[PDB]
Order: sequence, then structure tokens, then C-alpha cells
Amino acid sequence: ATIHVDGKEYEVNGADNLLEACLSLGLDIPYFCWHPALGSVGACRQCAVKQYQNAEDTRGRLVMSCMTPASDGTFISIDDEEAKQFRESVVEWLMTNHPHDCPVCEEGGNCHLQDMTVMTGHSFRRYRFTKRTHRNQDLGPFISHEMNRCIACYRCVRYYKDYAGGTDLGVYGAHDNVYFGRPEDGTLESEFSGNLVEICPTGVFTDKTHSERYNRKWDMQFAPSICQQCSIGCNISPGERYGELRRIENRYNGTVNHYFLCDRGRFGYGYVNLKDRPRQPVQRRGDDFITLNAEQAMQGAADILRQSKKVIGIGSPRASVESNFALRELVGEENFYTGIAHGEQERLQLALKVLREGGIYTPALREIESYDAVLVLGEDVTQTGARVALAVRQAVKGKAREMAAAQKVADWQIAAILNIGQRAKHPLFVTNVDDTRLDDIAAWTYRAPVEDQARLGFAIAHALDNSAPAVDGIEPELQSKIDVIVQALAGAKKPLIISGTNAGSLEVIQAAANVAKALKGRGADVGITMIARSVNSMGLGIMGGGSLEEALTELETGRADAVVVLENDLHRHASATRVNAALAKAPLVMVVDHQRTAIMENAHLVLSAASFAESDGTVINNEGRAQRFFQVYDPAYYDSKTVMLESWRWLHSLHSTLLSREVDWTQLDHVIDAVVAKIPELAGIKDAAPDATFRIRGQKLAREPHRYSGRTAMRANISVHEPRQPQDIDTMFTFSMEGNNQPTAHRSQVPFAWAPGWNSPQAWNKFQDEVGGKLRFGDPGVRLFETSENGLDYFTSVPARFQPQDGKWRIAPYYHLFGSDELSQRAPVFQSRMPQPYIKLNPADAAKLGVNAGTRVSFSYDGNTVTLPVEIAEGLTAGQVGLPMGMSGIAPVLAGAHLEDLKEA
Amino acid sequence: EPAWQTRDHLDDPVIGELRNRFGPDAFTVQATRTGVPVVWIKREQLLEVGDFLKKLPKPYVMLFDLHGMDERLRTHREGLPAADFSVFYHLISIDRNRDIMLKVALAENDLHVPTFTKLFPNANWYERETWDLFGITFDGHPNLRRIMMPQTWKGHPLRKDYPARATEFSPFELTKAKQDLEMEALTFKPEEWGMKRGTENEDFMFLNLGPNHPSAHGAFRIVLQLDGEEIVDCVPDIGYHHRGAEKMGERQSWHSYIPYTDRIEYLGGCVNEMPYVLAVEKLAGITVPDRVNVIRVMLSELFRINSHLLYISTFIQDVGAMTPVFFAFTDRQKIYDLVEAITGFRMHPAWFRIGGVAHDLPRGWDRLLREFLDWMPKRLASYEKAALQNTILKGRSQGVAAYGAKEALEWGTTGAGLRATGIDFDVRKARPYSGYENFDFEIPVGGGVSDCYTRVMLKVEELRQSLRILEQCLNNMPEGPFKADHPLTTPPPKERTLQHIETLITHFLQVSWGPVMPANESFQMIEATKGINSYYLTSDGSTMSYRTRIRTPSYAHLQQIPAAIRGSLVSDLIVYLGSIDFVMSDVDR
Amino acid sequence: DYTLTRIDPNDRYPLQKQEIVTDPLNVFMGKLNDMVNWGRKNSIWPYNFGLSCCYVEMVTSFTAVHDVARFGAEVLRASPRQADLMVVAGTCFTKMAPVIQRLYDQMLEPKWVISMGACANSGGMYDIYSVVQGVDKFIPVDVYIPGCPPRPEAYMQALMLLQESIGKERRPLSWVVGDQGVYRANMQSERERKRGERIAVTNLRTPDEI
Ligand SMILES: CCCCCCCCCCCCCCCCCC(=O)OC[C@H](COP(=O)(O)OCCN)OC(=O)CCCCCCCCCCCCCCCCC
Ligand SMILES: CCCCCCCCCCC1=C(C)C(=O)C(OC)=C(OC)C1=O
Ligand code: SF4
Ligand code: SF4
Ligand code: SF4
Ligand code: SF4
Ligand code: FES
Ligand SMILES: [Ca+2]
Repeated sequence: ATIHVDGKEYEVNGADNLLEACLSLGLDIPYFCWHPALGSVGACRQCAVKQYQNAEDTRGRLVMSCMTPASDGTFISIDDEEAKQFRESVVEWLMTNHPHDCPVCEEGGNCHLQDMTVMTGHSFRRYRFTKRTHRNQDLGPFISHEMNRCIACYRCVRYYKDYAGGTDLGVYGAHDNVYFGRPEDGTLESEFSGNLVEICPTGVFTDKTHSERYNRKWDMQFAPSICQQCSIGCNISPGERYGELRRIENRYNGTVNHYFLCDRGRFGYGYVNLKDRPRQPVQRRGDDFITLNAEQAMQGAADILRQSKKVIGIGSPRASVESNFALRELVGEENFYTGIAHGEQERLQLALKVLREGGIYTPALREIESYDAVLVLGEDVTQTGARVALAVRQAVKGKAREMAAAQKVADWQIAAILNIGQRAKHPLFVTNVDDTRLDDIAAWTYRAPVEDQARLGFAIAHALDNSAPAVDGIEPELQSKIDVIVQALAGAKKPLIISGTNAGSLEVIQAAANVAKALKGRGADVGITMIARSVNSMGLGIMGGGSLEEALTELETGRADAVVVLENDLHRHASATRVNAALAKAPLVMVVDHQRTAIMENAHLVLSAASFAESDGTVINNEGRAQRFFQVYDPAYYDSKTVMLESWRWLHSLHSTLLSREVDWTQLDHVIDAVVAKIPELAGIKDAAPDATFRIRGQKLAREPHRYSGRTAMRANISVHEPRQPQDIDTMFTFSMEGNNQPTAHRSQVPFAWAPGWNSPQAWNKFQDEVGGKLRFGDPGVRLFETSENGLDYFTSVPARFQPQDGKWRIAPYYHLFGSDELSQRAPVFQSRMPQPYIKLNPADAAKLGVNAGTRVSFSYDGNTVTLPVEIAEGLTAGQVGLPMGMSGIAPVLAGAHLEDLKEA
Repeated sequence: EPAWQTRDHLDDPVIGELRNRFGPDAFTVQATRTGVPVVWIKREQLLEVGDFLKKLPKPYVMLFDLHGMDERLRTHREGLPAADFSVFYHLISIDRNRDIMLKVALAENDLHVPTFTKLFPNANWYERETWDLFGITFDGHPNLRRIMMPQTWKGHPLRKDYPARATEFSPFELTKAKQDLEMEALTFKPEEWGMKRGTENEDFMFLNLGPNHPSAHGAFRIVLQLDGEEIVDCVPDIGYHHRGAEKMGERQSWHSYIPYTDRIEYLGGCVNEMPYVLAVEKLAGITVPDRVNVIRVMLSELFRINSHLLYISTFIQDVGAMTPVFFAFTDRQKIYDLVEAITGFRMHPAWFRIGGVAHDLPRGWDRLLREFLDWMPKRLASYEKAALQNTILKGRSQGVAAYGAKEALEWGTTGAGLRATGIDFDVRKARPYSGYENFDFEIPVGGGVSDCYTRVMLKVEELRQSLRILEQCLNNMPEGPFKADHPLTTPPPKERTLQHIETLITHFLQVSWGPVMPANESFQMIEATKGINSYYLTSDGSTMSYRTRIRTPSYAHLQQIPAAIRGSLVSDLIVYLGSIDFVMSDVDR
Repeated sequence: DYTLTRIDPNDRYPLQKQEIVTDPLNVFMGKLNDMVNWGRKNSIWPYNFGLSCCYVEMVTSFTAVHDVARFGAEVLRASPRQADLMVVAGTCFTKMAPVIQRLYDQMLEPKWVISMGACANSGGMYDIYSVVQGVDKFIPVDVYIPGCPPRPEAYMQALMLLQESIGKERRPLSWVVGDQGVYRANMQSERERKRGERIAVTNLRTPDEI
């Protein structure tokens, strides 16, 4: 289609409305209620443009550019006097009841309403009467609520209900007394409530964690990074001020995490700002604790390493690719051990084998929203990989989108989309040990142990293609449900199969792979998705190594007299007693970490590593996409005593000092080239982000905005002489505003969104080729592997039916979004949010034990008689005990294990 | 129809003559808010266009400005030829009362332009400054060396990739090796200028007058060759007062750049503020009310009286009479009391704003203005009868460093010298800015030669005219607003900021990120206290200036200096330095 | 509660060593030193050196409407040898830092340094490539003046502060007998001294009045 704006001819996409058709070309129209992902509702009436149907038309009509399709031959005027006066009047009407709260507002300089008040040129107030006020609700530890600043643009209710699926936020009130919130006070229990701080154009829903230690947007030092709290790897923009991480903002990735994060990744950053964190290298002689800087620590570590017969290294799925590779090259290829256990590594290797060898195209997170029928086997997505659950909700609403598009309704008429599709939605079949958070839209939910879920998957795979291995012994009711799932999946056009290593079983992944292979054999565009546990689980599995049991038995047998533990707590993947014995037995433990782990008492040397905010690196998400996360700040700028370096830098300098007795602090590009040289299958991480020599017309990229303040006074308490700003030799960014952050620069890594006249999170519209689509000049991060030409065979080893053995209790994993991450539970803001540790029991088994809810049951696992209060789970199957993974003293390695001595105490 | 509108300027006769001479496909015309015909001309035809403008029936006999520009980051270049760098030549025809801006486009690799020194001899320092700050080479230039930065300097400061702040670079550590290297780099090497040190009979002796000389009015160093007392030639070395104010214009916002514009000429103040804020108001589309124009005219004339008083006192002291400078500084204290009353500061007021002024006039400024207007003329008559009619001062001043109209035109001389040469080109009359048409005041024009005495009494008559303007402003003062009602007026009025929310939003977004001027180009040329000061502002649509070019008259006067003092004595050079009215902050910026 | 500086040319400027020592102050030598300090602080000859705006304000202070001559500090010699005080009044540019270092070396002790203005104190408003961030990067400064420009009576107040600094300092009477190190008193800061009279200020006159 071809449109005419003010006499200028523009080629646009005719399936789009006029608002983002003009926003794609760079034409500024004020707007509040429209969002690129939600749709158009025509509420705020701010997007008015004067439309003409002929080339010679004087009057025209003031039409809504978010509600008028951009067909071929529309002559719209934006800067006309009538349209500008009406837009100014709408801004004025929104400004009649707005409070005088801008200095004391958390979105000052980040406000969409401020940008559209200055954009329309409204600065004179002739309203003289009183302003309406509203009370505020306590929405929990995350969201600060201030309803006086609202403009009734209906974005919060639209996102939270029609997009996030939440049920506790709604619109109440009257004519002008419109309220947006809960029917009472209490925590917003949705797992995607954190995006309300950027969906809301005003300062109603604000980040309370940021509001504790608050600084303005221009005071933030930003960086592009990857969220480390689970395996999805959503792109984030960490921003710091005064040496502590202040706020995690959303970063636009058109393929992964376009406009929405989750609460664990958005509010779980509080572990970085802990004072218990090691900031200097600390060495122990017996009970004496001394502090060294980098050089003497490196020389002493190299001396003790040379005085040992075999140095072993225990990596972690939390650390980056470069740091794990540095440990591997420091300790040797054969002596490198992955920090995960044997079962977790087996499930991870199977998931990687299905991904990069199964011949089935695994889709990205943006591509999930277009799949028709979704089968989730084993994985509790909403509490582990929550963004995949949100994309699953979008793919479910795709059916109503399809019926709406069949009735000649444009895609941006979202109200008509839910109008036509009242309750009809795509099939979703979830399996878990209990009820999930996806049960509101799921076509079926199977509450069963992992053996029965795996057998259900094998039954689906056999009933699709008869060459698949059959399971015998299914009840006819479950057989009818199997037939229903088969009819739903076979009749679809883009089936999706979602599994992962969080189910605690291998046969679940085998069954999901067999279902995907059977769907592929019938001639369908089937996709698969394995959700891993940690952020860099996939990269550690790709690199490989031994299990934690092998490292512990090397330490216990005496063949390893020196162990380097890289960013691992070692109690999350093994028992605490065995780890403590194997570490006290070893005469040298060197823990390189940025967190005060429990094993640092046994550590002979502690090396203060850097977290994601203070280190550069590459992480591989759950779909094989290599992504580079950059440094936000130099920790030594404010606290000059702080010797806190990148873990790969620590290990590479230790390797160099061990070899040639010289200390050589390397660069990130050298380590990246070493990875892509020694490991052929990690060669794609060179293309994840360009090197430190990349310039936009000769200059670097700025980490802080052009109006960064207090350069000559933020360090004046220590010394009045402002030092040289830190130099980033590793990456292409600089710790200064002398850099390029234009929206039209030929780059993919964007630290923050800012345009002249666009200060809100809506400033991301200028950084894309089309608004709501991919990022301009391509999205960052590349896939490590392609789809194979041929796939795997049928996994024949079906499991047996779950028969509850007396005495032994199978442990059913109950993952929580707030508490199952190793680092997110260390945040002090999650302690007021995470639930209490409850052991979950069937009513029948609790009645057999005689225990009621509330009382304490003690259970012993490897000499640890730990007591937990009891919650009753009706959906849990008999013979199991429900345990929360990742909590205090309950490791995720407990999944699938037995539990003897379960008595009331 | 407002004066700030983008005028494409095809109605200029010079565009018609250029179309008829070079054809309809030789140059492009740019529509800007500068009020200037902007002609993009190919590099091969630059010398032909310069000769054509030099040989017009009413020709462009003035090279007002010559400077480069980095266009590598300018996103909004619609209607513009493709260019990585550009060079603009601003030329003035006085008899036409017209001016033109010729821009030549250069790629990043092919950064060489034909020289402009032969057509206009004052292009030497401008081409040196363009080479120093942008790296652009001029073919045929005699001595292409750095003029702002020292010879031991790597990189070009005004390029977009060069960092601006000293905290980004390493801090200044002065070691023995660096001190020795920088002291040897600052040493004058006479073979590099072809000085011909010595003669077959007797040797010439080289003297470094500046920096730190009681007659050198600032950071100015001149290296002067003497045979006995006589001067053979002069090498004026500048760059000892460089502050990088243009790079600061690319570093500060529109509102926060006002103190930096104020410190460009530290005896100018509001006179330095006026072209910048007028160019910003041209960019925004703001028409200021009458009271704002009267207030800014009054402050400009007050600071003009202050600057002329200082200039007269320094000239009298440089001749040798050390007495009247104390009384002149007492009248400066009276002016400082008035300026403290109005703006709140003595000498760097930082008071002018976009679309108005900072505060309103306090209750009682007319009393202090009446006291100053009573105090001034008797003191001026005393200074005249004590020193400016002295025959010793006349002997030291009359006939010393005299030049005609052709030397004042080919060297870019403006202000007192240009009017003393008989060229009646005053900005306050020919191109009246800020409502100068509402004030009646005469223009002093000399007899055709620029002596030191002629310049000094022309500045005395300018002081008397400024006193007349102040009297007219005091007797007739409007009663209106002190800020414009435009939404882009920065900052908004304070009381509406304090008790309205739209005004609070506007003020909040205008002091934090800065006002968002649209992507356009503006120019404002005014008559400063020392000559003609002009601001050329290119906006990329952002909240900062994409390019800030400041043309100052003291630069052209200092470049003229070797052509008007050659063959004279050192005493004549001292009197000439005292009778130019230059400051080195104006020269080096 | 004093400090000692010892100078020796034979790397990084300033070429001196400073330590924290105790005042040694002798029934006639102490009064002799007091008389010498009185004569030194009651006759100061400032150097006629100027860089920028702040020099114009310094010579505004030099005139007959403020009359710094009353303190015996109007002499204003243009030679570094005859001068007794370097007032760095202006911006310390990059190309002039060798010139200022040379002019400080040509000066003779007893010598004192007064930084005038924000450019000389810290680099001021010009955080730019071609300006040394503060003149104290290479020369020791005795008295600091905030301002841009400092008003003339602020320069006079700094001159009196330098006089109080001279009046309580120990210098060698003769260059042949005694120690040649320079003892300068660590006086109480004027911020701490004036905190008593500055916090108690309650009401000022509104800006609309003249
Ligand atoms: C105890 C002893 C001291 C007692 C104290 C009281 C007496 C003080 C006496 C001070 C004497 C100062 C003499 C200064 C002489 C300067 C002469 C000079 O250089 O004149 C040159 C000047 C210009 O000459 P011009 O012809 O233009 O240049 C030729 C270039 N082609 O020529 C001109 O401008 C023309 C006019 C020249 C005037 C020459 C001086 C006249 C007499 C001295 C001044 C008056 C002193 C007081 C007299 C008594 C008052 C009651
Ligand atoms: C004789 C005591 C001072 C009298 C009052 C000031 C006299 C005029 C000073 C002029 C001047 C200025 C402004 C000046 O900026 C300067 O350069 C640093 C000079 O050289 C030292 C000057 O002479
Ligand atoms: S939401 Fe925006 S307009 Fe409202 S008080 Fe906050 S910053 Fe001001
Ligand atoms: S609370 Fe925010 S998102 Fe919701 S209607 Fe009001 S302004 Fe819109
Ligand atoms: S889904 Fe995972 S990667 Fe994404 S924001 Fe949440 S915790 Fe971070
Ligand atoms: S501190 Fe201010 S007045 Fe002094 S030299 Fe610097 S800019 Fe000029
Ligand atoms: S954006 Fe169109 S009415 Fe709100
Ligand atoms: Ca780094």
C-alpha cells in the first residue's frame, strides 16, 4: 500500500494500521493506549490525524491513526492545525486531574506522558478547579502503586488480562473515578507483573526495588546484558549508579524477549548489591585471614598449583563460556569437571542431542507464539522458563486470531479478535506432578509422576506413528485422553513439544523426542523446546566434561590434591556432607566466585570474581543461541581497594603464571578466539557480538546517556581529583557518554533506548526497522547450530508404571519462580516474596501418616533430619512427597530421589 | 510571515547570476533558517565561483568565515549532497548588504580542498584552523601547521570520534621528559617560517613578547624579529587560550551552553549571549516580545559601555598614562553595581535565556540607571581632557599602524577599524536584530584611514551612542512579559512551574534532557563590543547542538596584525596591540 | 600540627617532599622569626601574570575602588625574580602549563601561590581536552579561591588568608646556618570555622527587591 503524509509518498505495509505505519517511517504521532504487542483499542484518542480520501480535499476528517488501516491511497495529515489542536486538547484533558508529582515521581525523565506533553507543545494551564485523587493499594514487594498519576489508558488491564493471563488486576470505578488494581490489598501473583512498570505510560506502577535506592534515568550507567536467572536468556539492560546495580530494564530483542521480561529476571538482581560478597582476594593461613591484591595472589596460587601432582577444576552452569573454557585449559581437557551431577548432565546431554541432532527445528521464543498445538511434557514452564509460558499463551490465543483474520478483521483490532474468539483457543496439553499455572488455558492437565508422564508421551508417539515403541497397560479412560491429544496434535499445522531437564527424568525427554519425531514423520512443521536449568547449562553441555560425582571421588581417593571451584556452591548438585568431606580432605581448595558460598570455609584461596554486571562473556541459552553480555561498571572506580576481576581473566592469568611465571591479564577477544579455535562446536560465539575494535564512524558505544550528571562530584568525597575514566579493552563499549547511541547506527547491541523527544520505554520504536518487529540491522545473538539433515531414531526404553513402594517416598519437584534460582534467592527482596518451605502430601498418605496441614514432618536424607511443615496437595499422586527445589537445604538434585524415615516430628 | 521560517532563497540575484554563469546543473541550493543562500558547489568549481563572486558588479569583497564540518553523524541530511565532511565559506557583499554561504562536500578519504588564500589573504588562519581541528588538507596552502593545538598533538579535536572531556583521557602528569619536549615544541624555530635569521653584516634578534607581557592583553604570544629597534616581520602565535568551546557546544545542551557562550569574550557578556540565543530562537521558531528585546538591548549596551571603558583605559595605560584606568574602573564598578542588581552577577551574568531572560527587572533598577547616566558623561569629558587630547598620546597614536579600506576588507577587519576606513557596515543598522530599529543612535564613521587614535575616538563615540540608547531605553520602557509564550521557551516561567503541572513537565524535561529543537540550521550575526560576532548552529534534531561555529572579530584582527605593523617599531606594535580591542578568549575560543 | 616541604630537582612535578611535622618554636630567634614573618606578610609583591577572565578581575581589585594597595600588595612587578606571589588567575591551558611551570621556576622563594577562579582550582566549567584540570596538578598552591570570576573582595580576602598563613610559618633566616626546609602551618579550614555562622542564617532578601 502507498500512503501520502503531507504530500510525501510512503510505501507501507497494507495489513497494518496507520499509527505504527507512520512510526516505522519515523513520523511522530502522540499516543498512549496503543502498544505494538497488545493492539489497538482506540481509548486515549491521542493519535488523531486528518484523513483525506481524494488528493484535492479541504475538510477531511479527524480519524484515529491506530484504528484506521493503512490502505493504498490514504492522504493523512499529522501536522495540520486542527489535528494538532485536538491532540493538545487531549493532552490538556489528561493534565486536568494529574498531580503535581513530577519531582517525587520514579518515572521522571522516563515518563511517556511527559514526552507527549512536550511533544504536543502544551505548557499553559487554564484549568483552575480541583483535581480528583485516589487511594493506593499495597501490591507487594515489587510494584509501588500510585493511582493519582493514571490517565485511564487501559494498558495495564489489557496486558495483565488479555496478554499475561492474570486475574487479579482489573478496571473498576465509574465515569471519571476509574480505578485500576485489585479488589483488595495484596501481592500481584502473576509471574509477569514486572512488565507493568514499563507498560504503564505514567508513574502508577513503578519498580519498588528501584524506588528503594532511586536514581534518575540520565544518572543510570547502562549496559546490554543477558539475564542469568534461568536458561531462556532474555536480553536485559542493567543500569547502575554509585557502584551498585540499581535497576534491570527490558532490552528489545525481536527474536527472544521483545517487550516483556519476567519477575524473577527483573527483580532478582539484589544479590549483586550484597555486602557479604568477596571484593578482594582473601588468603587463609589456618585461622588468619589476609587480603591480597591480584599479583601476589596469582603468584602464590601458581606456586601451590605447581607444588601439586594434579589440579582439577569444577566448573558451573552459572558461569560464562569463556570462564569455563579458561578453567578447562588451566586444568587440562581430561581433568575438567562440570559442576552438575550425573543425572542432570545426562538429561542435559540428551536434550542437546535432541536439539542439535534430532532433525527437528527448535524455534526461538518469538517463533513460539505462532505454533498451533502445544504439548508440554514434564516441564513446569511457568515457574522455570516463564517467558516460554507467556509465548505459549500467545500461541493459544492464535486460534481466536485466526478466526478473526478469517472474517476480514485486521490484526491490530484486538478487541474484535477476542470478540469473535470468545472461549475457543488452541489445544494445550500440560503434564506435571501437580497443578500448574497454565491450567486456566490448557486443553488438558495430566497430574502424574514422571514415569506416567513419560508413558503418556510414548503412548502419543505410538498412536501417531505405529513404528514408535508401544506401551501396554493404559487404562481406557487415559487411552481416550491419549486419542484426544493425538487428534488435536495430528490435525494441527505447527505443533510444538516443550520439555526440559527440570522434570527430573530422562524418559520424559525421550518421550518428547519421540512425539516430535512422530509429528515430523507425518509431514508437519513441528518444533521442540527443551528448557534447561541454569543460564549457561547448554554451553557447559556443549563443551562437556565429567560429573560432580567423578570430581568428588577424585578428591576423596587422593588423586586430586588441588581443586579449583569456579562459581559453584557445590551443595546444589551434591550432598553437603560429602562435599565438605571431599573439600577438607583436599589440601588446596581455590574458590573463584563473586558470592559468599558455603564452601569458602574449606577454601584455601578465595578469588573475588565478577558477576554479570561486572564481567563480559558469552552465554548459550536453551535454544542454542550464543549471546554476549557486557560489563556495566568498573567496581574499582568508587572503591579503589577493590580487586574484583573477570573469572576468565583470573583463570587465564593463573594459567600464564603457572606456565611461564608471568602475570598476563588477557582480553576477551583472545579468549573468544581460543574457544572458537580449540572447540569447533562453539565457533558461533565469535559472531555473537563484534570485537572491541568495532566503531560506529570511528567512535565507541556509550554506556551512559548524553546527559549523565555529577561527573566532577560523585567521587569528590574520596578525592577532589577526578581520575581517568575506566577503559574497556575487552568490548566495543566505553564507560562514558563519548559514544554513539543514535537509533540509526549500524549496530545490534543497544545499551538503552533514547531518542530526542522519546524518553519512555516507548523509545524502542526508533531502534527497529518496523515498530514491533525485529530490531533494526538485525537482532543480536546467533544460533550455534542448524537443523540436522537427518534425525534420531525411536527411543525404545519405555519406563514402567509408578508403583508406590512402602517406606520409600519419591520426591516430586515443585519449582517456584522466586526461590529455585541459586542467585535470585540471595536477593533480599525475594525473601518477602518466596513462600515458606512446605512438604506437599496426598490427602490419603497424610491421613495414613495421621498428619494434618500445619504440623511438622521430619525427613532424613544423608544424615539430615530436617523438619518441614506440611501442605496438602490433592493433585499429587499417592506415594510421593512434594518438595520445593532450590530452597535452603533442598537441592534440585533431590528430584526423583527416595525419602525414607518420613515421620511426624 | 515570521523571520525564522526556512527560506530557500531563489529570489536573490546572486543565485540567478550563478545559474546563468555556471549552468543549471553546477550547484545545489539549500533551504535553511539561516537567512543565507546556501550553495553546495562542486570542489573543482570552487575557485571559479570565488573569482566570479570577487568580480561581480557589486562584488563579495569580504571573507567573513571559513570553516569545516563533520557530517558523518548527521542523520537528517535530506535535500543535501552526500558528504562525510564539508567546508563552508561565508562571504559578505557590503554594498549589496547581502551574504552567501558556499559549501563543498568531501569524502572521508579525499580530504583536500583547493586553497582560498590567494583570493582572500585572511583565509590563511582559517585554513590552518580547519586543518588542525578537522584534518582537512588545503592544496597550495603556504604553511599548513596547527594554530590551536601544539605541534606535538595526535588527532583532530573537532572530529566526532575524538573524545571531548579531559576526564576521559589520562590526567595531566607533568614529568621532566614531557616538560622538556613541550618546552622544545613551543620554541620558535625561524627556519620553519623562512625568517632568514641574521644578515651578512649584522644579526637579527628574535624577541618573544608574549605570553605574560604587560602589553600583551591575554595569552597572546608574538615572535618579533628586530634589527635594532625596527621590526622586520611578525609571527603571531595563538592557541595559548584554547578552551574548545565549539566541542562544548557539541557537548552541552541548548540551555546549559549559555554560560559557555557568555565566557567567549569576557568583556562582552550579554553581547556574547545575544547571537547564540537569537540563533536558538531561530531554530525553535520563537518570536520574543518587545520587553525582552528592550531588556536585551539595554544589557548589551551596558556591557558595551563596560568593554569600551576597559578598552579606553588599557589604551591610555599602554600609551603610558597610568592614572585614568582607576577612574575608568570606578565607572566599571558603577556598571557592575547595575548589572549585579539586574542579572545577579558582576561580569559573567549568564542571564539570557531561550525566548527571554532569566528573571524580571527588580524594583528600583531605574534609580541605579539614572545614577550611572548622571555619573558617566562628566567622567568621559574628564578622561578626554586628561589623556585623549594629550599631544604625547596623539604622537604615540596618530599615524601608527594605519591601513586603508582594502586592508580592512581583505583581512576581515570589522568594528572600529572597518568604520574608521569609511566602510559604514554596522550590523545594528544594516541587518537590525533584537528590535534595534526602535532606537535612534548615530554611527561613527572615520575619514578613510584606521589610525590608533581614529579607532579610539570611534569607540568613544560608540560609548556615547550606547549612553544615548540607554537613556532612550530608560525613559521609555514597556510593561509586558519577560519570557515568550512559546512552548519551546527554556526555561518556562517559574511561578507556573511551581503551581501548574504542564509547566512543571515542560521545565522538568527542558532542564533534564534539554529542549528538543527540530533538525534545522540557523545563523545569527551581531555587532559585538569588539567587532562582528556570529553564531552558526546546526541541529541534528537532538537536545544538543550538532555543530556550533563561533566567528569572532579578534581572530581576523590578529591575522591582520603582520600586514599593518611590518617595518614599524616595537612601540608602534605595542600601541597597535592596545588599539585593536582584542581578547584571547575571543581569538582562540 | 605543621608540615615540612623540602625541594630538590634531581621526576614528576612538583619536585618536593612533604611530611607532617611538629612546630619547633629560642628566646630571641623566635621573636626574630616573628619579625621576619611580619615583614614578609605586610609587604607582598604579586607577579603581573595573567591568563584569562580572572586576571581582569584581579586587576579590577588592583584599582581605586577596592584599593588592595592598603595591604601593601599593589607593587605588581612584571619580572618573576622581583615578584613575591604568583596569582594563577585564569585557565591553566595545556599549551601554557610549561610556561606557568617555567615562570614558577624563575620565581624565587619566599614564594606563594594563589589559585583564583574555578579554572585554576579544578579546571572549572572547561572539562575539555585542551585545559589542564586545575593548576595544582604541577605546582603547590597556597590559597584557593572559588568563583567564576571571584569578585575583587574575594581576592582581597584570599590575600589576607595568605597573610595569616605567612604569619604562622617557619622559614630559614639565613641560607648558611640552620635547616633549609619550609614549615607551613596546617591551619583550620575556613569551611569548618564558618560552619558556625553559616548554618544559623535563616532569612534572606527576596530577589525581586533591588
Ligand atoms: C625637580 C625636577 C622636576 C620638577 C617637576 C616639575 C617639572 C616636570 C617637567 C617634566 C618634563 C616632561 C617633558 C616631556 C617631553 C616629551 C617630548 C616628546 O617626546 O615630544 C614628542 C611629541 C610628539 O612629537 P611629534 O613631532 O609629533 O613626533 C615627530 C614624529 N614624526 O611632541 C608633542 O607631543 C608636542 C608637545 C611636546 C611637549 C614637551 C614638554 C613641554 C614641557 C614639559 C611639560 C610641562 C611641565 C610643567 C611646566 C610648568 C607648569 C606650571
Ligand atoms: C597598574 C595596576 C593595574 C591597573 C588596572 C588594570 C590595567 C589594565 C590591564 C589590562 C590587561 C588585561 C585586561 C589582560 O588581560 C592582560 O593579559 C593577561 C594584560 O597584560 C598583563 C593587561 O595588561
Ligand atoms: S507519571 Fe509522569 S506526568 Fe505523572 S507525576 Fe510522574 S513524571 Fe509527572
Ligand atoms: S494505570 Fe497506567 S497502564 Fe493502567 S490505565 Fe492508568 S496510565 Fe494506563
Ligand atoms: S524467563 Fe528466565 S531469562 Fe527471562 S527474565 Fe525470566 S529469569 Fe530471566
Ligand atoms: S574561572 Fe570563569 S572567570 Fe575565571 S578564567 Fe575560568 S571561565 Fe574565566
Ligand atoms: S493510540 Fe489511538 S486512541 Fe490511543
Ligand atoms: Ca571488561
